[PDB]
Amino acid sequence: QDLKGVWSELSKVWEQIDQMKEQPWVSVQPRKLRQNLDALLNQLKSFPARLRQYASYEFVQRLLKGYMKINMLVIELKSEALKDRHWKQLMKRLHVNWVVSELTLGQIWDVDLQKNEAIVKDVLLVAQGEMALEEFLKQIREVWNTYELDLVNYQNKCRLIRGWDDLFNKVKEHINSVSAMKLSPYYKVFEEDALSWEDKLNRIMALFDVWIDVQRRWVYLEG
Amino acid sequence: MTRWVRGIFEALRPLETLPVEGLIRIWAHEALRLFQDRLVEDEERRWTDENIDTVALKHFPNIDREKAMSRPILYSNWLSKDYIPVDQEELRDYVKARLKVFYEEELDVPLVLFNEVLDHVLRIDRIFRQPQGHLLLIGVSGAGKTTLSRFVAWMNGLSVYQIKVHRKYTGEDFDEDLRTVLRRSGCKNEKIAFIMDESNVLDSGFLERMNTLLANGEVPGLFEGDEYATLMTQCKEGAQKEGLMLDSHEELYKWFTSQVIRNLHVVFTMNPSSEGLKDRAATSPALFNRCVLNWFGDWSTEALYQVGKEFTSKMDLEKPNYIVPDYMPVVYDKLPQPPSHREAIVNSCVFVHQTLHQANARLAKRGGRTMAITPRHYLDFINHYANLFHEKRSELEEQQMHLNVGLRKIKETVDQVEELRRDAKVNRSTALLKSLSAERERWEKTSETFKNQMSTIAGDCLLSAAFIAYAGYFDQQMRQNLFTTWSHHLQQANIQFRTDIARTEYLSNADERLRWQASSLPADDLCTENAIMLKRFNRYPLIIDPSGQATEFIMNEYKDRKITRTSFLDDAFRKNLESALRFGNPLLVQDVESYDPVLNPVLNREVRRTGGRVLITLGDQDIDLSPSFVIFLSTRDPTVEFPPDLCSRVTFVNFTVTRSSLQSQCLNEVLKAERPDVDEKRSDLLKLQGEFQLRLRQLEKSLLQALNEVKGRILDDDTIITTLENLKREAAEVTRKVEETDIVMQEVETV
Ligand SMILES: Nc1ncnc2c1ncn2[C@@H]1O[C@H](COP(=O)(O)OP(=O)(O)O)[C@@H](O)[C@H]1O
Repeated sequence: QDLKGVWSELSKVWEQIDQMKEQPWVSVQPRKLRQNLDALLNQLKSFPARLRQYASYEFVQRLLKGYMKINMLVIELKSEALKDRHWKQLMKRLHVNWVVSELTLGQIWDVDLQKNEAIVKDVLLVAQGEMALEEFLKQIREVWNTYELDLVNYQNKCRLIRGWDDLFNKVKEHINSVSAMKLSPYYKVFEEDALSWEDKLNRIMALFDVWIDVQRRWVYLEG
Repeated sequence: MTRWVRGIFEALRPLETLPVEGLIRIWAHEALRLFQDRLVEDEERRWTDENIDTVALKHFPNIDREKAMSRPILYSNWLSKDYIPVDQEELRDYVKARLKVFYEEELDVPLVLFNEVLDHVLRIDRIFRQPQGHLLLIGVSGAGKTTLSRFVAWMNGLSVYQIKVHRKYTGEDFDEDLRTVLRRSGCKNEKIAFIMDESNVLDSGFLERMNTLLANGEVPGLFEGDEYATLMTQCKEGAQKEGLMLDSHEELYKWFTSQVIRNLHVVFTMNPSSEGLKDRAATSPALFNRCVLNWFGDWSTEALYQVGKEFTSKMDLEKPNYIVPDYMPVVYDKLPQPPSHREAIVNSCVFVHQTLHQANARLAKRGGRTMAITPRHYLDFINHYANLFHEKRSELEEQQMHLNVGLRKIKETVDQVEELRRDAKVNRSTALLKSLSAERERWEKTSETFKNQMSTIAGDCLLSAAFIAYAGYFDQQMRQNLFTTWSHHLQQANIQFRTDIARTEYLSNADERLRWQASSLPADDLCTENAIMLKRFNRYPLIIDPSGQATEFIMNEYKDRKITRTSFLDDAFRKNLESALRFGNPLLVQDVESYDPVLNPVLNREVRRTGGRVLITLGDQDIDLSPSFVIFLSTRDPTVEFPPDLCSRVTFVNFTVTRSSLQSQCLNEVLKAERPDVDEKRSDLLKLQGEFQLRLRQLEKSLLQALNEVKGRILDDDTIITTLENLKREAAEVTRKVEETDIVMQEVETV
């Protein structure tokens, strides 16, 4: 009958949804997921109105609509922000015990992301701040490890250093930024490396501030 | 004319069938968006509105003018598509829905969508929905320039990005910021709505680079060296993303440039100033050539009245016994007749705003120094009104509850003493009953007075808030004149308020005044009002004073909270701000003339509240704002000018002595030093506004505390009646003061 047909269609839709949800979170592409779920919604709309009036079809349709609404949550979650510590905070606050290697879209979808939108957004903002500071530190290492002194000849006698203004400006901006980074609640992570780089910056600043005077005096007295 | 042509063409492209009335309607709308949009005052706007219809009827006879040129001319593509005309009300409903959604994501602060905002949103959208749609907004501070810009940018997918300026802002930081915004806009192909205020425009170095960026679509010299090589590295990836594989450097550079034009819109939010506008025309023609400009200055009367209605919804303002007065003093023409209590109050608020514009214009005509008045002043005033109404209503409500509990306790005690009588002592008990009954009728009279205060509370709070938020820059005489003007306007409204209200006492208590007097603060009426404002404010106060008493006064007031002193000239100012935000200690600031734009997020109260955290954006860093943080701005030279953007973010506290402040000071000194008795009578008249009632309330609380222990021991001589006859004698004294207030007031006036 019509009830048997709608039950069979519902079983097919549930099987398709379960097969999609077996994809692990690592390999779930948000764009392809959205496209395939839109295809599922189009397939659901292709049912006749008599089959559409059934309550179970409405429940599955509204579940897919909620998946549409939380798709942007999924997009923000699948990025370089969560890493593993933010995932740990999410599991701690949501009181769910998952496995990172075995994490799949089904486990996350079971937990109501729409209900927990505020928690997810807070975790995402914390991760945004953490990744911003991490990339700032990465820029620090990449700019100080590859930086070279501007060596220049001095009448075939020695090889002196120029470019004092640029180096000193970089050091001052760097030390001010590192000192200001002590603010904000995000400062609690990677504090030891921050203080180590503080010490490195202070050391280079003092050494080169002495060096400029030494070089100027040496050039004058040599002349 | 060419923009007119292009707009007509774009509006006609998606349509296939269109009557002539629709064509002339599109024509009129496009002309309004090109010609009437840039006009300044209302006369030119009316001239354009009438003459466009005149031209349309003169060149197009035999057409119906109602459909061809309808008064609410308005076009959009939000509802349905194809740029079809939209009705005002359906558009208002849609923008309300989108604003509520926005409230969910960003900028939870309420906004009121009146007709002016409804027009500006569509104008901003129309300019944004166009390649190379650089735009310039001109309007008084707080008119809703940046707010509407960010709203439309969010609604269109434009990711708003505004640079932040501070002192010692070198051109290299600016160049890096442009590098970042161009990399985000072109290489990564995200649309950006680039926004700024006038504060970062004042430096002329940035205007050259912006001129090149606006005209050419790309600034040469910003990208060079290894930065240019990196730019090419992600430019190739961006070309790969769009499937536009190219290898030659210059073709990819042109592709990046084209991506910049198609995906970058610059918004200039700037304060109307004829001389400054001429200067920026001189130094940058692209601001008028490439950047279409929008005018919207002070809110119209209808906008102010709508804001007043929306922001006074939680407030009660419902008097069923409100008698409508004949010849209502009205400033809003569409006021419902007869108006209700809330309508009358909002009309009075709009009247206060307009009459202070009138007073400012009159003072400017006199040749004095004036400060720009902004709708942010109106918002601050309505916030003071709401807060004061809520606080006073609460205080009266707990006072009435205390009175009711005391009356119930008195009834219980009377019943207990009657039961004891059921069992010289009898005479003492009868006297106790007589005294208890007498004080019971006295508390019924106190309830009557409480109801009268509840009647007058609305007017009292309105006057108090209007004084605190609006006045403060003017001298004592102008403050008194404005207060009298408001009082006469409200008495013309038959609104209930005290005819002899004292502003100093209705807004503070005895303990705070004595605490102020303990600190360095002379006993002057102007000084008391200024300290009143310093106690209660929403926008952080700005202090002007020549002798410096205010600085030491607010040091002594906040010494316990480790207040610190730092000026703009000192280079440690930014670090002191960091420390103040981290810890929460107050920070007085001097030398406000050399203003540092770093305080703008602090003054604007740009707080980001998410996940149990409150964040404030100083620089490119987010800082946890301490809940108990407060900042005071001070100066020393009265004859200074402030940019109106600053004037719209701080409340002015003026300590400069004038021909009226010193006159009052000398008169009070003579009264206290030559006619003392008149001085204590004037003090009694002034302190009758609750302080005597406050002492009565405290002593009645003590009496209730003593009477709570009533079992045998209270009858040591069957007469604990000493406390209640004491209460009776101060009650008789204050009552005699109440009946004889007019005679003493007249005598003080004569002296
Ligand atoms: N239509 C409105 N209704 C209610 N409040 C508004 C409206 N428009 C603006 N506001 C308020 O006024 C302020 C506008 O400031 P803004 O115009 O952004 O300053 P600036 O123009 O200097 O950038 C905002 O804080 C907002 O809360």
